[PDB]
Amino acid sequence: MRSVSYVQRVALEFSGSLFPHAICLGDVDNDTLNELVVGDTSGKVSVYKNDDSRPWLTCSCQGMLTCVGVGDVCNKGKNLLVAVSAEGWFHLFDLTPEQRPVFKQHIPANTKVMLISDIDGDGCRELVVGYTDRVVRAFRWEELGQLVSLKKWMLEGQVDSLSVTLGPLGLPELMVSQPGCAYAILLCTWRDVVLHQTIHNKNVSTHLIGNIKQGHGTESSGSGLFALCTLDGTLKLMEEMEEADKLLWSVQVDHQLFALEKLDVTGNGHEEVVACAWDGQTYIIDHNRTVVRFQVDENIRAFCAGLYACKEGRNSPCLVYVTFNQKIYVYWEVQLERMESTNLVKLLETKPEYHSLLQELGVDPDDLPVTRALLHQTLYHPD
Amino acid sequence: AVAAGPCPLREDSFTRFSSQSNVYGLAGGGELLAATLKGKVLGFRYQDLRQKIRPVAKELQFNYIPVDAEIVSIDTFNKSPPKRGLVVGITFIKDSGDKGSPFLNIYCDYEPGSEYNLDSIAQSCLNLELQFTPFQLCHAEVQVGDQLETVFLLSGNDPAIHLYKENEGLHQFEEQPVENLFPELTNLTSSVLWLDVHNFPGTSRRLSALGCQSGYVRVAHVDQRSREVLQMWSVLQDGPISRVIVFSLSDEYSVLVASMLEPAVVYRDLLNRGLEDQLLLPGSDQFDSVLCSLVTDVDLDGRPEVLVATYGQELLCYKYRGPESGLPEAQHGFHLLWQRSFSSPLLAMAHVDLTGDGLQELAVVSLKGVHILQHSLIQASELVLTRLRHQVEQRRRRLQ
Amino acid sequence: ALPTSCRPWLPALAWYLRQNLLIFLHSFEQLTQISIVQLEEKLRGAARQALADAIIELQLLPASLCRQKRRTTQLEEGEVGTLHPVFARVAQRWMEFMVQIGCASVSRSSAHMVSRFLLPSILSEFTALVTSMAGDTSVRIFEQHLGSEPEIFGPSPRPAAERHLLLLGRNFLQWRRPAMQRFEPGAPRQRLLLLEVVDKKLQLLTYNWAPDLGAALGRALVRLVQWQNARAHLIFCLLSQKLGLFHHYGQLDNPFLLPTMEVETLIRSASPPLFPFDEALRDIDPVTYHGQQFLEIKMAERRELERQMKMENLFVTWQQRPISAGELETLKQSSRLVHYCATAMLFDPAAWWLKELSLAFLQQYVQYLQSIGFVLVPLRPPTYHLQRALPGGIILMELAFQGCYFCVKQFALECLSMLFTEECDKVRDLMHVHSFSYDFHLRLVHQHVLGGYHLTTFLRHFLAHHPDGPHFGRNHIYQGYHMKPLREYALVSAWHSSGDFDVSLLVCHLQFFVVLPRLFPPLAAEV
Repeated sequence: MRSVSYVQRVALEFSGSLFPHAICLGDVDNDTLNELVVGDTSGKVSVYKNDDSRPWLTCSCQGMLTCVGVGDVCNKGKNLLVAVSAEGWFHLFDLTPEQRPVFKQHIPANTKVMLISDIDGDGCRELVVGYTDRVVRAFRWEELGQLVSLKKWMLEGQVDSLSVTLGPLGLPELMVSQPGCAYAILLCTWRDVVLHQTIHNKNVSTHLIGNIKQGHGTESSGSGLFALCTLDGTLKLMEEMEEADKLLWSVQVDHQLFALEKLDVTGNGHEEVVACAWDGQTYIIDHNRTVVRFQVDENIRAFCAGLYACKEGRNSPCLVYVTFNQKIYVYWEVQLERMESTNLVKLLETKPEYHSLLQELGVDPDDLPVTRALLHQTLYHPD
Repeated sequence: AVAAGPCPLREDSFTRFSSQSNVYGLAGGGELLAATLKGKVLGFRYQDLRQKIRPVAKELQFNYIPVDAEIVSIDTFNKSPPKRGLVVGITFIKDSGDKGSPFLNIYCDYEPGSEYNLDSIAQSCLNLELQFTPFQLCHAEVQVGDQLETVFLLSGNDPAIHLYKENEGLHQFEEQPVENLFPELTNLTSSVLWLDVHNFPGTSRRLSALGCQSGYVRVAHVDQRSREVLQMWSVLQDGPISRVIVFSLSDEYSVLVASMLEPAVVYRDLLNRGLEDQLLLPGSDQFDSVLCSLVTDVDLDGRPEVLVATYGQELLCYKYRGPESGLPEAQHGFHLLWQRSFSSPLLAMAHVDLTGDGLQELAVVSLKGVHILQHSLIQASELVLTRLRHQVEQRRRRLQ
Repeated sequence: ALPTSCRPWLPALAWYLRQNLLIFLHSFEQLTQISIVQLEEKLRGAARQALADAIIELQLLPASLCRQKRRTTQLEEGEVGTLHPVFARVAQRWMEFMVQIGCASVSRSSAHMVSRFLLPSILSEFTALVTSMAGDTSVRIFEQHLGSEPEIFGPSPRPAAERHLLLLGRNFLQWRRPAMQRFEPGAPRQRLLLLEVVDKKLQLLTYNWAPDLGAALGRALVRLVQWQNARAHLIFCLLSQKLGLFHHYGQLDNPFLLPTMEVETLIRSASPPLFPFDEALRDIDPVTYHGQQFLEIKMAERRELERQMKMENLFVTWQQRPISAGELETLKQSSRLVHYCATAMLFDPAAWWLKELSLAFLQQYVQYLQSIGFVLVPLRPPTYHLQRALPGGIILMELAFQGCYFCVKQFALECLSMLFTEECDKVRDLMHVHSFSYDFHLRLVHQHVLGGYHLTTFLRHFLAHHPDGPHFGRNHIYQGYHMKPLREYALVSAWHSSGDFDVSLLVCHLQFFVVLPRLFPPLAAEV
């Protein structure tokens, strides 16, 4: 409903092409401080740390990275860097105290996306990949170690993103975007692919995110909310609940949305949905349909929102844009005191002791001019 | 050169402009007016919705400006309390020929009940040719007979100031000689970039200051009823005078001079020492040129501070460490309180209760648009609380 | 009549006369108290000037400007100490007094400096100028100590202050010795440079300089201040329009103040050189700091406009039907990757000679792409690229080989928004790389049937890799004495059944295989 103009930002030089899925942020050196991982098609992955313009480090794969990620895929309690190319290769990196990987294994080609999570509930983290031809494949790590294939699913509509959220039974799920503002639920890496629809062109590209926080300290185990975005410019937030989904809110914009992330800018535990368009019009919506629009006056190749360690060694919420002039912009003061717009008269009304503190003063807070005169006297004429 | 704390200002809204504005673009109204160079005028305000507020920026169309005319300056004021009315003045240039024709339009709806209606005022123009390039439309209030009269003042390309007084009988604004009412405003060499006329409340004296493109700054203590120059002082600085403001640090008057190539300075003890006690604000020339400036209370302490807006996108605030907390070796000084940053060069500001709470918002017009800044609501909410509880406790202790 | 004060100056005045006499005649006041009617007046002025010149030389300026040797140099060189009382008040007003009395050993000048930024930006230039015409002088800036009343000169803080200065230069090296100098011992023939500065008012007092060279120095100073004032067009149309005042202080409102004013040279090195400016910063020392950003602003748009026309000329050229490699790189950088597809190259054993098959595979797909309306992009004269220009934008394709896979990438560049996306996505549905690979493999399999590859192993590999079979292909394969051998041994044959579908049978040890893009009952009937 209101716009802002964030100011402080870090510009990082970055030359090369990339897919909207080859950028992420996470801890690779295992120090509770997030770095930025960017994977380009020329055969190089760059990790950015702190706020230096140059990359912190480079990783040399063999060809055409298509997805990158970080997580505990080897189930050793540590964090590792995973990179998948186009011909179905798979590279592992241990960046904890050039840069050839530590593990190589071939998988089916035509890779498009990535996800690392415990999908079943066995306590071991599995890897899920989506392909250009409506095929999804699950894997697991097994000590020898090696990647062992698992259930594999066929779909009809194009797959764009995979996510894991809590199901109605309190168990992890696996959801995949399906064109036409639809999505498919996969079933267990022990009829086979359930489909749901949420009217526009049936070939409209669609992206999905899931596992949205709802409180503080619930990050250990909790989900239930997921968001959908379409290229024609519609966004939706829904809740799994029990039988079918509940539509929490829907918004129609007039831009070409191509990304979907979650952040925490207010800092009150809840996570806000962050969307970006091709022309740079960023939307930030809380769970109460309080939109805040930012507009970087550029054209966007890729978008990424999350925690990042920029200055003074401390993780802060950040927005990340990739531009056509070989520049990555990191906006990091993006914390907001609030989402809506308000004033002192309304904010001071919420607190309860105000009406006692002013009734003891004889002034009945029924006349706004008297209240504002008293407040101006209190603030600007203390004596 | 180090901030003594955090900036308590949080951005509320931001309305983007298609084209840029100028330092005379900003004007009063609790509404705000911002005119673009290409004839675009926007009226900023806020609206209430239950337990929330919403910024509103609506476009206004003014009558007699052709589609090729370029707006140069705008000002506004209200008629003196004996009468009623809102007066707006726009000076533009009709680009007919290599050098355009300057024009002055004065909008004032004389019809009763619509003096303050800006929609009706938008088409009530009184076009007037100029024969000079206007620079700044200012307004002043003088004492004639026994009643106050608010008049216009306009710098011109000719090094002179032109007074435009209303004619009571025939309801029209006509030029009149300046030396009749403002004897200190004659015999100038450069064009007055900024002019300030400070009154002394309950006193027929006044303090006039002006700075021109040459750097020449002139201050005159002038009596009104006798229309004589009680005293006059002048200095010759380096750069064009972006701003001069007359303010009291607590007699005991002082001036603030904000140039474009020098740190902003404050001359103290005007009526007793003239222009010799020069306290310069430390490290205020490190952020390009000081375009705007403002003198108001930003810390809610009852004592003023100096706000300086620069072209390097900076919003410095300076605080006065007076001898009331005496440190004679350092007492009575200005130190950098805090500092903010922006995305575009800042061209103007106001200090106005846009929202309607009693707290003063700081509207900042920059190259790309208008930012509205509020005080940190959490910070202010508890400060009012503690001050109110202190007052209640001290009144219970006293009144018993 | 001569004063008795100069009793021992008899030789000295004999060297300042035969010196100041030879100007017209060819070959305070107390101490200096054929047209014959004016000849005496002419001859008296020469002696008076001689006495004055000797006074300065022998009684005013032999003084010092300001472990024992260390203080005997910093005092001599004026680096450490304080300026002598001579160069405080008497020297200036006496050298200037050498004007009313006719004397060709003293010059003068002036300047304006419409503002006083440029004093630092004039002093360095004057130092370089003096050193160029004469490296003998050494510039020392003896500013008056703030608040001090008189001679206090300690070798712009507090603005609106009429800063004093006594920029001085002297032949320090040629002490114990008083074509460069105009005069010589006819006596302390030493020269001196004094440049008094009073607020915004310059004043030169070059003394004993060469006449032509000294006048040149004064004129160069005049021109230098002229050029510095001309470098008030920051004041004119950078500072003024920084407030948004483009119409108020225009250009030309000085020899360097002409309608043809080279802005670039005067927002550069502060000197006289030996898009409209009036809206430059519209809707986008302090001289080289204020115009320097203007230069960057004016270059960042020239480069952008250089790129913008390159973006459009190719669009219009290709929309009707050997672009440089850098042009291709820029085109790819300005465009977004949208889709891609890759497929296996099974004939290579390693992915279980071959290059020629890959090139053959490369060509037959190129011909397919052209048949749906794609134009080959020729490589410029110092990996295949195809284009299809549309009103919505440009769609580009790339073909290349990495390892053992064939990859196709589809770029897009916008220029009714969905009128390009739908065009972009529709091409993706027509790539048909899988079906093309299917058909190419089956066709190449029929190039040994008709005449050391283990065809049985390759057939098993192909059957395992694509058990289903793409729906857009046309060829078909089925598993289960007019024969022909195959070096194990395999039997092959070929009958051209047209129930039209060329078919063949291959059998090896008894396993047999039958070998039979578009936008089977014959596969099984052949028994």
